[PDB]
Amino acid sequence: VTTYKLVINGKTLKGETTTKAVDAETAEKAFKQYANDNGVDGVWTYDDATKTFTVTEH
Amino acid sequence: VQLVQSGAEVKKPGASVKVSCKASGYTFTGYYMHWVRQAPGQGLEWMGWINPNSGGTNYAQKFQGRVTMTRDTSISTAYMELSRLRSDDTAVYYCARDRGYYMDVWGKGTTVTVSSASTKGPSVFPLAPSSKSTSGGTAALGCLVKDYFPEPVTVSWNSGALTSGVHTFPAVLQSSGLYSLSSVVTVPSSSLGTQTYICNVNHKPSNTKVDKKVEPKSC
Amino acid sequence: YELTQPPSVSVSPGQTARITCSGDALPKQYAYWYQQKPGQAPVLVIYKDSERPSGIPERFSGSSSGTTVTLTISGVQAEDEADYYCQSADSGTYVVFGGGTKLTVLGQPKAAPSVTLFPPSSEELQANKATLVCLISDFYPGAVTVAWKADSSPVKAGVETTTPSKQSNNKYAASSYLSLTPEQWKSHRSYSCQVTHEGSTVEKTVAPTECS
Repeated sequence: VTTYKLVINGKTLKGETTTKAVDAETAEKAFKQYANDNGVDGVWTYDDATKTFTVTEH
Repeated sequence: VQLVQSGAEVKKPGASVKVSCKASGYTFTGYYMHWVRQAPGQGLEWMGWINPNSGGTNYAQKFQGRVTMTRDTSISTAYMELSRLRSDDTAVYYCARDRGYYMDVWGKGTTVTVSSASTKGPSVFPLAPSSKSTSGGTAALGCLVKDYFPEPVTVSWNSGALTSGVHTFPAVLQSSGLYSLSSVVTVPSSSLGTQTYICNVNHKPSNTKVDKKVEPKSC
Repeated sequence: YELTQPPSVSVSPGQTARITCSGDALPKQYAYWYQQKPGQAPVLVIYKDSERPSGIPERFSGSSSGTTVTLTISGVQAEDEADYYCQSADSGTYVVFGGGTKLTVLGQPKAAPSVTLFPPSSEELQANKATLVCLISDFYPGAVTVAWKADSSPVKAGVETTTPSKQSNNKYAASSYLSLTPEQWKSHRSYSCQVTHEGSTVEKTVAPTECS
């Protein structure tokens, strides 16, 4: 596994977490669960140069 | 006269645990040894005794069939093994020497922690401003830091710029095995339309570091 | 078989503290008393109803009257603040402990709890969850009980309450959490948290918002 990052750019929740996964697709599912559990409802983008997913509200 | 107990144990539900109690400074076989446990915030619960001379035992009916007390007289040591562990077996387990049935010398206790939880970062929700003291002109607002494991989490407000009137409460351990806590700040009610309030939550075991703006709103 | 002792007793320094322990088997069973301070193992303070271990201060005494035994501390000192447990046996085959009494040696005036109750946030409801948060602070002595109500009806399921913990001002704090489904939260007119301290209750209530 390797480590992926999540940046949350919500209307009121901002910050970060990590997850370890065999690929970005599997990391994304963990991050969607975490964001859903925070009530975030946003647009998802991925930066393969830094292994960062971003979820953005606005 | 001393009772020396073994180190803290970390177990999952369904497992077994064996803890030990080594006696010194008196004749081990001359006195029964009791085991008494105490769950966090709760009272003392007797589990049973052993006669270290004969090996005979007497268990509380609640534990019969799941607890075994034994001893090795050559090393003046008593043992308590508890099987089919459940989360509510989480407790300090004391051995205590019988004087007569009553317990005159107690060990320091061995913690057994039984949990199915794995590392999990918190969800962070606003505790929307509520009237605290009407006469005082203050409001309470906060953040709910929910469903994380393990302890602890660190909370600040406004990145350390807001320190007066902060109260971060000890966490609750939920039946799910996850923790939740709340942090509240008491502020002037007049400030709710003009000052921004952000709680900064850091849960390093999950690499989770989030900031939640607490707006004066319901929807 | 059970031994019954009061959850809490308070006394001012210099007064006589009394803690009772009742049980049907006490008339012909001996009772024992243990003191427990935070972070420590219990310490035997009275045995065989009324005998005092040789290292315990002589202000500790015990007495028996049928189905009730009493631990008496004369001229009580601040250092006597602790939890106290009575202990006996049933046929005399199983050992039983009472539930414990927190003895507070009063160091300041009694203080009722401040209670703040928060409803679930919109974002938690969006996450298909709902947590009500009852924060209880500035109470002294440090013991409360919490009851929750859905409208007028008691609710026991989904309640998690912390032990009380001492604050920097020597008063105490606790918190209680009620977990609901969003449907439960929305289907009631209100929920309430009721905190009882020293025989008096402080209640706060919250209600759902209909968000357009």
